Amino acid sequence: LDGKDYRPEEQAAFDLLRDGLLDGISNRKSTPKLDVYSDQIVWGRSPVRIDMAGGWTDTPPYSLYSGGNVVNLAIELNGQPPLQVYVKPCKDFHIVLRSIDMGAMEIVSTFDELQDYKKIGSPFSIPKAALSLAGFAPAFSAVSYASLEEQLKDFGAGIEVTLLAAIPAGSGLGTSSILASTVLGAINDFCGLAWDKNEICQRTLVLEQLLTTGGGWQDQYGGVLQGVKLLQTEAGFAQSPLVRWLPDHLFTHPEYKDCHLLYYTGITRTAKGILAEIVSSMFLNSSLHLNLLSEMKAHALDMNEAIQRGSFVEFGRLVGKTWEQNKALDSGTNPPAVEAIIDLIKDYTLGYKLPGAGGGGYLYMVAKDPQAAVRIRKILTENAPNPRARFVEMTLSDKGFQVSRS
Amino acid sequence: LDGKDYRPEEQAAFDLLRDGLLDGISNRKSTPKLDVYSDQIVWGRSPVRIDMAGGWTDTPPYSLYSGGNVVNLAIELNGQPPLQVYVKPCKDFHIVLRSIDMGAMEIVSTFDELQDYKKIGSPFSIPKAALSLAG
Amino acid sequence: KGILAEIVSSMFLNSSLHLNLLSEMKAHALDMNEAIQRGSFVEFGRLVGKTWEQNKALDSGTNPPAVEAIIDLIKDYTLGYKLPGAGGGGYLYMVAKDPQAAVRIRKILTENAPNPRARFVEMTLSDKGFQVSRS
Amino acid sequence: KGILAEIVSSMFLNSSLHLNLLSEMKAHALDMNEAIQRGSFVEFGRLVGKTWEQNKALDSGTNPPAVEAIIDLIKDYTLGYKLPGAGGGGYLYMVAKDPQAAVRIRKILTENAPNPRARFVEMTLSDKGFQVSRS
Repeated sequence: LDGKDYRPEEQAAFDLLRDGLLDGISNRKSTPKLDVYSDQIVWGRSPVRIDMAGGWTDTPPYSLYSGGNVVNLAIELNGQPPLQVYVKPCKDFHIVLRSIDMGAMEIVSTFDELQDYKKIGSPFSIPKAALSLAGFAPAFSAVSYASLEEQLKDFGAGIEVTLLAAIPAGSGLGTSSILASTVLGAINDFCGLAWDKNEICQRTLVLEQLLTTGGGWQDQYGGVLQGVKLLQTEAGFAQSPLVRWLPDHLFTHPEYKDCHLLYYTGITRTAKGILAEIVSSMFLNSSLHLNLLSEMKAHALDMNEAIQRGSFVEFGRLVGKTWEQNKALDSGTNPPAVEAIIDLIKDYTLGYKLPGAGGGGYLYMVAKDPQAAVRIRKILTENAPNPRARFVEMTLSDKGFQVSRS
Repeated sequence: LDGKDYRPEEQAAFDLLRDGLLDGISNRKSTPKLDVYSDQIVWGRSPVRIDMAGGWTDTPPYSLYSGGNVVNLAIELNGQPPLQVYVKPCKDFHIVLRSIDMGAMEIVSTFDELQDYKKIGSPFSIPKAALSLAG
Repeated sequence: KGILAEIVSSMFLNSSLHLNLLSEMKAHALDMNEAIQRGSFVEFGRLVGKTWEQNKALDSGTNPPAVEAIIDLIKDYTLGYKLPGAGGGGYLYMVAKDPQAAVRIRKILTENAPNPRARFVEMTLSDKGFQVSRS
Repeated sequence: KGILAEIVSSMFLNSSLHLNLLSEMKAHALDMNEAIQRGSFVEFGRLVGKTWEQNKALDSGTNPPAVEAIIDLIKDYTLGYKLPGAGGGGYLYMVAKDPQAAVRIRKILTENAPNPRARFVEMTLSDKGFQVSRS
């Protein structure tokens, strides 16, 4: 702020931010995973959150510490859930990361460090951290990933792991985070180490630190679990329960006073390079941010009580409120083409939001009832770039985990 | 059967068997496929038959000609259907066949013939023929 | 399968009582569809076991006696079965009365369990089966 | 029920430790909803058996020992239960681990079967519940 070494000031803050989140978890372990066994294929899969309310009450700096609460949902695009991961043993001691919609391959055994790469943002980056199980142990070495695999699996793979996302990371749906978590669930099945959903997400957040994205963290509990989150509570250092539930049930038995909400991209994301800055600029330093943050939390409890009674009409109010509560608030980045899609309609009947990020991606919005379908006719009518302008639903459908079949 | 050139006899029968089935279809065409478009991913999927009855009444030689009948079913293992195929555009003018449970890759643009390979029975062999649109 | 499709294509209308048995496989298929077209589930099961007989004892007698040990027990509880498709490996299915069926699952649960595992797998009729191109 | 609603309305805030126990019934209800609001199904079962205790041993101690013979066996396999609503007749429900539950169905299937029959009846959550005026 004075003048001098902002980049080093950012570096000092960044390293301290990491060190702040470097605390701290069991173990980091040493475990020789075994399970698979050979012939199998382990396939995981996961639905995708949105956050109705309870917005950036996530994302350290929270309140600071403590906590937040988000209550979000965890839902599904038409089929498949998507975000689905395949992982297999092989013959050839080089851990291949293999992607689709981008992926040629990532031939890996070096580690080099491990894995941990914000180095080249081939989202193969995310499976790197998926090898951060610990990902160390006795008494192996760099060549002796030979030992790692070929006593672990033992199953002489150099494991080849093959994800799939359906949607780009310009979703504002936390898809990166969810994806990583799902991989970790597949590992937990895969060759061993026997974990929990929650501690899956714990260790996920732990590596999400070194993933160095701002930890949009609501999602990784959200989209894995089912239609609630709720209660981010402790947030130091950073402690993370947060659980309990809610009926949906007015997202199903369906309303049918519409019987819901659904999608418009016509807009790509910017993507996000200023947003998580304004988050982590700052902590309990500044400003009325901290203020507005606090009643986001309040409005989240508002939310859950509301639909915990079933006030669907007021559910819609609180949705539009959250929209207001971020659009006009932090962060005022929603780019006026979005507002043209808001413009028409705003009308017919009620409110909306951008989930998650904002500044691209896609909304959803609730109406009365079949005037809703006439809104589908409205976006059907105009405002249709080739980022298409759909009904996409959403489709609450959820548990979301894995198979290891057969 | 007499003695002599069973392998050539099998070869003659094999080529005649092919030539018998070489007949014959529209077109083989020329079509410039376009659709995709770019950003998309096309994912296919399929359930798996069994045949309750109506066994090898399939499989030329049938009766010979004609016909058979099988009536079988078309069913599904628990989920996914399985047998599911993803296919995508890219940047890099080499048709990659990519498999899973075996597949490293098959980098292809040669054709060489086309595709058509009973050459190495990497079941990438099957997508070769999948490029036989005509091809 | 390296002998099976040989015995198929050895031969055409050359030989033998194959051609004979082939013909009533077709007949038995029409038998099948009429049967379950009326809903004679019990007789559906008969015709399944018949098809098994109609290929096991018939072309092709390749079903390897470990399969027959899995047949051996049970054969019993209640009714028949087949290997779909190829035979000589892979996996069967079989129909019973009703929950004695689940006790058969307990039977294969009990023994006869190599690491090619010995499951309920279902099957699960569920079907259309095509593609998405989403979105 | 001719004594039960008496003990209810004998009395109001007159007497006794009734009023006491009543109050933590309310407390235990908030216990309940928070419990399954988190999904602690195992603890859901605990609180069910607690409510049973909280009325059986408590107001009202009317549950007639034949009921307790149906409790007797089982109590076991695995977890608790209650009589809904009144008590002193009618019918329970009870939760177990998992298919040991079905073996409990085998247990009540085995014995303890007067002609007020001894069933699985389910229950079956299914609900909105109103009217038609059709058409």
